[PDB]
Amino acid sequence: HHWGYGKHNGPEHWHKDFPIAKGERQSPVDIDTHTAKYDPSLKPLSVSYDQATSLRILNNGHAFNVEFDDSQDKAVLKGGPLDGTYRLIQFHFHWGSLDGQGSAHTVDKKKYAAELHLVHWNTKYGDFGKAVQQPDGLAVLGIFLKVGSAKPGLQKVVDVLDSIKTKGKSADFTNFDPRGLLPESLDYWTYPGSLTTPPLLECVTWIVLKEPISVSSEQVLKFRKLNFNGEGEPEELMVDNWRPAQPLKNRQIKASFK
Ligand SMILES: [Zn+2]
Repeated sequence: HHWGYGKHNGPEHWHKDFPIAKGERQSPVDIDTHTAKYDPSLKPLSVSYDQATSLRILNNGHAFNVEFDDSQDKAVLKGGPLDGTYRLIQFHFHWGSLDGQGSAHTVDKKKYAAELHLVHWNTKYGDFGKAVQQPDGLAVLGIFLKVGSAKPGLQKVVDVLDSIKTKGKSADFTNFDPRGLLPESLDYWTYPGSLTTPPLLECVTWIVLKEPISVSSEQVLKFRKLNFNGEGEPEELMVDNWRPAQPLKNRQIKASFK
């Protein structure tokens, strides 16, 4: 029927509604660290989030999105493998039912507890909906989360979850600073790919940071308390909302470091 993460509508089924699921530049992938090519021509990333304006947090039935005002160049990504400026539109996570799984990307087959996606769209295309139709329309920064110490900067997000527990719910979420979610180092791997959830459009330049951030066990526990279902529908915990690794096919993963 309609896509999700269960046994009957899970990733294995998406191709029937989204044929691009078996495309040539699908994501996520396993990052083989000994095959990735160091490319010294890649520039350091440039993250400009000082003027970021968060607006709202929404449970869309597959994850929770924090949305930003993208009507101007307030929170932008540039540099790295990118040509042009990409504006931040939303961030969201992928996580597991257990600490040993949850990330979309894997590193030498290692799965992390979660993966943060900061989604950016290429301003040359004028709006997000036009950008998804272009091979270089989106830039997604991916950050792995491992369970260890708490991440102070994530607590504001953890605390509002109770208020968007079910699908369709939203809450005002102003003045959140996404800079509190970055690791210390901006070293990354990059490859051409796609969105990891339907519509799976192949319009993404992935920028995967090498350094994971730490979250506490309690923090991740609160994610697992969200629901996939809408209010007054049988309870389905929002867990394991990650697509498994796809074939690399004819692609090369470049590294910004050695
Ligand atoms: Zn994602």
